Amino acid sequence: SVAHGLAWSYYIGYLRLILPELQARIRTYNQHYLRGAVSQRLYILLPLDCGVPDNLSMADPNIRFLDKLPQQTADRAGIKDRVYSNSIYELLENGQRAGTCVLEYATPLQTLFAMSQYSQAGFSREDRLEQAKLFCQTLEDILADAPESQNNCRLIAYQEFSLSQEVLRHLRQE
Amino acid sequence: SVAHGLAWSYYIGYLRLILPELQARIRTYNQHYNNLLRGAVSQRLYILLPLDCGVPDNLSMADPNIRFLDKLPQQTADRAGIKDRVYSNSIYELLENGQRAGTCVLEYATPLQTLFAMSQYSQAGFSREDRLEQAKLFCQTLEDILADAPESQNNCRLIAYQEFSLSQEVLRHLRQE
Ligand SMILES: COc1cc2sc(C(=O)CCC(=O)O)cc2cc1OCCCOc1cc2sc(C(=O)CCC(=O)O)cc2cc1OC
Repeated sequence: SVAHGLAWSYYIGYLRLILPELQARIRTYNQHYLRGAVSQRLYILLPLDCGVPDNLSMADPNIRFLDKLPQQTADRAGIKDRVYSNSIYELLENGQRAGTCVLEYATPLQTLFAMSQYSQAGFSREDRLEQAKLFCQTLEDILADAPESQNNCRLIAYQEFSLSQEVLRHLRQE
Repeated sequence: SVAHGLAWSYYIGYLRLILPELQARIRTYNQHYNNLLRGAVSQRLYILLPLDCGVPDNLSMADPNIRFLDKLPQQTADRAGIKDRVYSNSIYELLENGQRAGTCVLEYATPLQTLFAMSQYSQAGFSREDRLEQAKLFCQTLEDILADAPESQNNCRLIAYQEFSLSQEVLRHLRQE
């Protein structure tokens, strides 16, 4: 139930607010500059081990930062012009650019990791994998009822390895 | 359980990352961006915790005595693959009988809106009548976590309430310091 609430909050508090505006941001980026073009959809990394690093090129050198997408702003809960920033990455395969996409980790998975570390959270490391799977499954179930959000994102769940090959397999499915 | 996880995530995923850098941003605003003739913006993030889980996006709509003054200088950090993820926060003037009674950084705890949404959607398996108990649990859990994070606890103030003057609610907390 910790993961059930986290998935509902990740959707209500974030995905619901950025995914309807994402297509236009990507088109605007591609207009100023097929595979050369940044692919559509937010690619969401879901490591079931709940390991969320801040730098992607550290996780896999074949994932290289290209540019920041133009930021989205909106008045949110008293924050005037709350800023939504997203990053574009190149995916390399044997020294060649094989794909370009908007990529990030689902940050609530780091909450599961931290809760399993802190005694006061009353959350055991033995329950973390089941909770990570439930977070992913709940997010999939919600997105199945939100067509605008579902078509604007791709869920990349995995257990450990090549992170770029994991992303490319999803990118090549289209 | 839903609210227990939401409070832990609001701390781990947000407060833990902005509260250690807040003091410096307020001091910078006061030294270089604040109107020369104005009083200093108070320290600490004032977090609104409406137990009814009603989270509007515009504060002057909730109470006309809460007026937007300026945005604090933004904080940036590489976060989970987002290069220079931006943290923006807003400064408000609190009016009492037409005049300035206080100036502070203010916002709603957005996870409370998740409780409201879940109580509405059938697929969330969260009964309409469960909202208040979960809102109270969110606030209590957040208070418990902050009691173990010294810097963070000193960089924020929790404003929990049931409905009314929202500006008077904030001023009572501002004046306690
Ligand atoms: C209100 O609920 C959420 C809001 C956001 S905003 C967000 C991002 O902007 C993605 C990048 C990041 O985590 O910095 C993720 C989430 C997840 C949310 O739900 C997960 C459960 C609650 O935990 C968090 C609460 C907040 S509140 C927050 C804010 O930026 C405050 C203003 C706002 O919500 O727009 C970030 C988080 C991040 C959280 O977990 C990662």
